[PDB]
Amino acid sequence: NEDLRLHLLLNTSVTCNDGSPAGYYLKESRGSRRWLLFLEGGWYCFNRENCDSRYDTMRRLMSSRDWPRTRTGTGILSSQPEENPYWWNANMVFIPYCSSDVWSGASSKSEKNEYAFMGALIIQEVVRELLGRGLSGAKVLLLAGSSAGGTGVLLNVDRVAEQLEKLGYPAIQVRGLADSGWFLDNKQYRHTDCVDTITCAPTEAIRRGIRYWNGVVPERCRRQFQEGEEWNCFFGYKVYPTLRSPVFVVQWLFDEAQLTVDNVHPVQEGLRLYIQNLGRELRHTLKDVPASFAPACLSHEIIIRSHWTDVQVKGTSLPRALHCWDRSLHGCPVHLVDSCPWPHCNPSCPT
Ligand SMILES: O=S(=O)(O)OC[C@H]1O[C@@](COS(=O)(=O)O)(O[C@H]2O[C@H](COS(=O)(=O)O)[C@@H](OS(=O)(=O)O)[C@H](OS(=O)(=O)O)[C@H]2OS(=O)(=O)O)[C@@H](OS(=O)(=O)O)[C@@H]1OS(=O)(=O)O
Ligand SMILES: *[C@@H]1O[C@H](CO)[C@@H](O)[C@H](O)[C@H]1NC(C)=O
Ligand SMILES: [Cl-]
Repeated sequence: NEDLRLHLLLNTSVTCNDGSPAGYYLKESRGSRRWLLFLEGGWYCFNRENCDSRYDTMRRLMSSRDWPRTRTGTGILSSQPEENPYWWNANMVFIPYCSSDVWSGASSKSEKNEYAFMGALIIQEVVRELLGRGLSGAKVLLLAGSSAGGTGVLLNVDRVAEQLEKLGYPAIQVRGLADSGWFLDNKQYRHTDCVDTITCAPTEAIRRGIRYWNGVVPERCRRQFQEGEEWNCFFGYKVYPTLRSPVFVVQWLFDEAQLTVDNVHPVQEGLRLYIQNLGRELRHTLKDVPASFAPACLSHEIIIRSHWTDVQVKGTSLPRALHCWDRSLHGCPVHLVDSCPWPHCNPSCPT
C-alpha cells in the first residue's frame, strides 16, 4: 500500500528499446500539490554491438517485460519523514530508464533499425498521462534524476516547462534536480579505442550516440553551437547557462562514471595530478551554479539512496540544501561545493 505502482503507457507506440511499452511508477499524495518525477539512469549504448550486449546482460534497461508491479520509494522518493525530511508527503513518480539514450531519443524507430530510442517522448507522455491523475492540480513539479537520468533532466526540464505552459497549466512551477549527470568532455587519462560502452571517451560516446539515437537537445543550447556540434549540449556545463527553469545540481567531484569514461583505475604521480585536476575542473564548472551540492567523494548517484541524508558539505546535508533552495523559490546555504583536493577528503562520503 505504501509502494509506487506501475502504469504502462496507454500509447503503445511509445516504447522501451525492444518495443515493449514504456511506463512509470506512481504513488499519489492527494493532499500535496508537489510532484517529484524521477528519471532513472544506467549508462547508454551507442551502436548495434554494444546495444546487443546490453540486451543480453542488462535487459531490464532495454525492456519493460519484467518490471515489477510496485516498488518502494527510497531517498527523495521515500514517504518516510526520517528518510525524506522535507519531501516525504509529495506525489512520487519513478520513470524507469529503458531507452539507453540518456533520455534524448525523439523518433519512432524505423523497421530497418532494430532498437527504438524514445526517451524524450516517454517523458512527455508520462507528463500528459499524469495530468489526468492529479498533476493538473500541481503547484511544483521537480523533475529529478540520477546519472544518465540527471543528464536527462538537463536535456528535458525546459521542454517539460514549455509543454505544461503550452497545455494551459501556468501555475505549475517546473524545476530540475540533476544528480550525477554533470560530466566533463575531457581527455581520457589514457586513450582507448571506443570499443566498449563504459571506456569510450565521453566526447566520442555522445558524438556517436546522438546520431545513433537521433537524439534531441534543448533548442536554446543547440542554437549556441554550430550545426553538427549538438553533442556539446549533453554536457551540463554547456547546457546549463541557457536553461530557463531553476535546476539544482548534485555532483560528486570524482564521479565514478567520470573516472570510468576517463579510463582511470599509493597512486603514481601522473594519475594523482589527473585526479586532482579533474576535481578542480568540476569545481570550476560549478562556480556559477548557485544551487549546487558537490562533495569531494568518489561515488555515483545519491538522491534515491536510503543514506542520502548522511553526506554533508560545510555542515549542511543534501536534503537541507534542497529545502533551502525550495524556500528561496517559494542561514540556509544553497551553494555547497567542497574545496579539498582528493576523493574522500570529506569525512562523510558514503561507502
Ligand atoms: O505536504 S506537502 O507536500 O503539501 O507540503 C507541505 C509543505 O509545503 C509548503 C512548501 O514548502 S517549501 O516548498 O519548502 O517552501 O507549502 C505547501 O503547503 C502549505 C501548507 O499546506 S498544508 O496542507 O497546510 O501543509 C501551502 O499553504 S496553503 O495553501 O495551505 O496556504 C502551500 O501553498 S501556497 O504557497 O500557499 O500556495 C504549499 O505550497 S505548494 O502548493 O506545495 O507549492 C510548506 O508550507 S510553507 O512553509 O508555508 O511554504 C509546507 O510545510 S509544512 O510544515 O508541512 O506546513
Ligand atoms: C503515440 O505516440 C506515437 C509515437 O510518438 C505518436 O506518433 C502518436 O501520435 C501517438 N498517438 C497518440 C494518440 O497519443
Ligand atoms: Cl489505475
